[PDB]
Amino acid sequence: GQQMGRTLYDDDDKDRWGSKIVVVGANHAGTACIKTMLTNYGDANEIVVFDQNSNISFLGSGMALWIGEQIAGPEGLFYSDKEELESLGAKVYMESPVQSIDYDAKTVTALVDGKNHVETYDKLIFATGSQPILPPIKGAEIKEGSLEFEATLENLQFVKLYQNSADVIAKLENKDIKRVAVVGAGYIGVELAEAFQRKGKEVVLIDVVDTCLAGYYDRDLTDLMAKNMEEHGIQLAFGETVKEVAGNGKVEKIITDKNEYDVDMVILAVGFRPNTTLGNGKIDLFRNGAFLVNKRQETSIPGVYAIGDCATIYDNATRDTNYIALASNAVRTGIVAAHNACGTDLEGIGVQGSNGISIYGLHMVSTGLTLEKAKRLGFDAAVTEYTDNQKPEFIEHGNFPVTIKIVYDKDSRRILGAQMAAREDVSMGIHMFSLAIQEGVTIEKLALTDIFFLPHFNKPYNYITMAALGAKD
Amino acid sequence: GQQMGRTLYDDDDKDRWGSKIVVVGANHAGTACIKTMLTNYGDANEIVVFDQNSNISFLGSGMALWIGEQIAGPEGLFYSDKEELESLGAKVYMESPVQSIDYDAKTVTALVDGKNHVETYDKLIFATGSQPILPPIKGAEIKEGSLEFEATLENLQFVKLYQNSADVIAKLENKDIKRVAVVGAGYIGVELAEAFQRKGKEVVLIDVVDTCLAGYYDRDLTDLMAKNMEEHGIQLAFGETVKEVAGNGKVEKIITDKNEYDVDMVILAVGFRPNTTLGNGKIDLFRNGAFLVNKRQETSIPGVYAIGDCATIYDNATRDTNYIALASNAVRTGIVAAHNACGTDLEGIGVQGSNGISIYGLHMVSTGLTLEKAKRLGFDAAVTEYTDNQKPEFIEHGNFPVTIKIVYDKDSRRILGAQMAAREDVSMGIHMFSLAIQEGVTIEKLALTDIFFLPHFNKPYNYITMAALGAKD
Ligand SMILES: Cc1cc2nc3c(=O)[nH]c(=O)nc-3n(C[C@H](O)[C@H](O)[C@H](O)COP(=O)(O)OP(=O)(O)OC[C@H]3O[C@@H](n4cnc5c(N)ncnc54)[C@H](O)[C@@H]3O)c2cc1C
Ligand SMILES: Cc1cc2nc3c(=O)[nH]c(=O)nc-3n(C[C@H](O)[C@H](O)[C@H](O)COP(=O)(O)OP(=O)(O)OC[C@H]3O[C@@H](n4cnc5c(N)ncnc54)[C@H](O)[C@@H]3O)c2cc1C
Repeated sequence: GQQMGRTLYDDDDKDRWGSKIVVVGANHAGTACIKTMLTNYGDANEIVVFDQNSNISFLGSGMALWIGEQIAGPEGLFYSDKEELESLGAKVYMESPVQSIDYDAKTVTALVDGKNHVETYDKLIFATGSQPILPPIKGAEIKEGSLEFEATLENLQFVKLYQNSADVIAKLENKDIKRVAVVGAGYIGVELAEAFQRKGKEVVLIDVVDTCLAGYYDRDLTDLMAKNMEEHGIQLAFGETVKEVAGNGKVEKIITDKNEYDVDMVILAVGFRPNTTLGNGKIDLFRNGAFLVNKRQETSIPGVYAIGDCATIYDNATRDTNYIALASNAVRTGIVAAHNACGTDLEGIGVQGSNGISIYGLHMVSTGLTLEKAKRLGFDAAVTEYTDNQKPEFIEHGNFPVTIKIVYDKDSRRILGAQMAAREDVSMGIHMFSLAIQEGVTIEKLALTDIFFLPHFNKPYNYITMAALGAKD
Repeated sequence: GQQMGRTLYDDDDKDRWGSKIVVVGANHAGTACIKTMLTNYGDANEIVVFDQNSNISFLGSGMALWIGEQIAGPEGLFYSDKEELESLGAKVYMESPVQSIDYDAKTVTALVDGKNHVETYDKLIFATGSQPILPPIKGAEIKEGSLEFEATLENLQFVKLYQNSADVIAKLENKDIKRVAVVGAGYIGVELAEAFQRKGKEVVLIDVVDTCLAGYYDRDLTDLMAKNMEEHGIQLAFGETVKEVAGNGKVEKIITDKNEYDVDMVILAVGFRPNTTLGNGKIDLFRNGAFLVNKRQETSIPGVYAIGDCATIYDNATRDTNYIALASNAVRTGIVAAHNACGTDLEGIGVQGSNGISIYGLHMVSTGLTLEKAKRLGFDAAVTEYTDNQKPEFIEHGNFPVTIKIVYDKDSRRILGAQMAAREDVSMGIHMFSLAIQEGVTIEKLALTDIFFLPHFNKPYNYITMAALGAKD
């Protein structure tokens, strides 16, 4: 598991009011925030929690691992629970949806055991996350009133909760499910494509765009990832807009503008949107509905905070407010918010959208902006790349080539992003680029950065130094 | 190999000066400097090189690899040579030791083919490196006039040149060599101890200090490494000062202030000191004798630079001038001196003493100051550490524990160093810390740094984040 004690920000409460803090949502962001408040300021504040689901902390990435038989079962895909939060001092109401907030009276109303439950608060923290987007596809609809995204058509699956994952695992126990279509080639769909193929199904990955992982890796790497999937039995249907999902009583065929595929199941991995309705317009929202928050995760309403996927985050690569739905950001915004609502002044430092993906032996990582996105967003970006073996050629075993791409602002010279891909795990190296971007390090300064040398680990003239020195523009 | 075109610093000679540039020494630092000058400013300058040895670019780290038989031979241990430098445009005199310098007439006097050769210069760049340290030990003497560190006593070996390595190898063909004594428990001595053990020799590792690797790791990790060596039969004799190496015509035993050992071969790996004799007292020196240089690698004599093992370097961990004999520094200082010497203003950024070591499957990396070293320097330091598995417990294979230590200043909160140990390669990780120290990142800021999450690579609450968040002091 993963549980600690007091963080290093924990400030001595001099003369601050003892606040009653209500948290809406106790998943990845909520749990992080709650535990931080309890393990750091304990009894000084009354923590009350509401979550409409029946479970919390389910690791989304566990869905593909489970389906792809990379792990025996669901055990371990949860790292905390109600009992764990109560043992730290929180009062937890599960399966209790908060349905309205009164910012003037400072109360929230939730549905506890079918009955309006009113709870007062001094500080309010929204950790309501997001929910999957239903695309305009004929035949794709959710059963009215469903709270677990259940499609009306049998075998049309959504991605979001543990229930959704178990649903698929169970259905897959049906020998009639031989062909699966995965809609959306972002990292979620890519992993699910591999997962289904690994389970032994026929998979067709469909996306309106011409390649996979378009928002995080440049064409060289996405092409590589696509080739990787193809060489494993996954059929690629890029550049196709899904029109309809048909069948008689269950999924039987998916129709795009360029083809028709016979399939026994369709998975929608098209993205999510923030759950901010409780705001009731009283709170400033980002263009996508996310609660707009400053670096202390505070909303436009004092004493009201938003964290995780229901709120924005500061992107150091673009140097603007942004929206990055990642468990990593959920944990940090939760930690930042916890300290502030408890009276400790703590400014967040922004994020770079660092991410990693591992598909059939191909390991990739990236952080910041790809060259294409940097340009599309108006930066005079350039990229410097290099492909070389990780270790000196004289090393007899465990060597392998690594490709690195360092994107930088030709103008200001600051690093805007980096990408790495290799057949072995070099993911630890992306951390340096995350920090580099956060700190505003230039491609020039980076080139001279002290990168150690040991033949067992790298080359004297390693690919990082070489890529940086090779910068042109 | 490891060659390239122009660096990103290559500045267009608006209206600069071309110079006659003489380089003394063409090994790691020299070759890096020479190639940078010739590759970026080609014909604008005239480059003459002098090196007293008969070969250059030999990677010292391969010595242990060679003896311990982890690699085929020494072939890939060279990455450049006389012909490559000359074909780049430099005049190269191999086996030509510069015996004196006239700073007034701006001439160097070398011994070329038994006769003196006077070369005039506009700019002088010292890359004379270092030579092995030889404390006063009875029976330990280098042959008079030997420029190859050949001991007068048969089987008393030094660790410096390719020839030294080739020598030991040849001597190991002598069935009589059964037990080896390694003097010096730094990384070189530890690596050689493993190498001789692998060759099936009986090894006794001797050091004045109570532990191995005292300069780069804290007692925890060094104790771990000690046990690692003992686990393979290496006898440790720490806390002992070698007083004499005895033998009737050849090494028969070595004696310390606490004991005596019967050995057949003795290797001295006590350390290195700068070769700055040519300074002739006209150039300011550092406490240890190294040419004292600034951020541009220039000595106290305008037009005269010094790089690599013969000069100092700026340490961002201590935030002061320091001496750190590493190839990584040789390379970077050489690149900076090249640009500056050729008219391109380029200020160096300093180094952190980043380093790595791999012995019997135990991989460790460190950068900056250890807690003990920080304190030995007067820093009010503290360390925050953590040990946990690399990935979630639910991961089937490839998981392993990692121990991380982060040393910081209790007052400024500035990060001073970091160490990592695991039985799987997490070396890429030390780079982020090396950059952190360079950029003066605080432990609080580091705790909030964007570290991605992907079950295949790490845990949501990874050990770096956890360690940082746990800064108690
Ligand atoms: C298949 C998949 C794979 C992923 N893989 C990775 C990965 O490998 N690495 C990574 O960093 N990220 C990954 N993510 C993203 C990560 O899971 C999300 O960023 C994270 O779950 C967001 O956490 P959150 O707490 O902000 O929101 P959510 O997970 O959306 O949780 C919000 C919580 O609040 C509750 N709630 C909402 N409204 C109310 C209400 N009105 N009243 C009471 N309770 C309410 C909900 O029940 C829920 O428990 C993945 C996501 C998916 C779907
Ligand atoms: C066994 C061993 C293992 C090592 N492992 C690592 C490691 O894994 N990682 C790492 O980063 N570093 C390592 N190092 C350190 C690294 O080798 C040195 O930091 C580096 O060699 C210094 O390069 P240099 O060019 O400054 O000096 P040197 O290598 O000392 O070379 C100086 C050159 O100048 C010439 N010269 C000297 N005086 C004169 C003169 N008067 N006239 C003409 N020519 C002259 C010499 O012949 C020589 O070629 C190791 C060293 C050893 C011995």
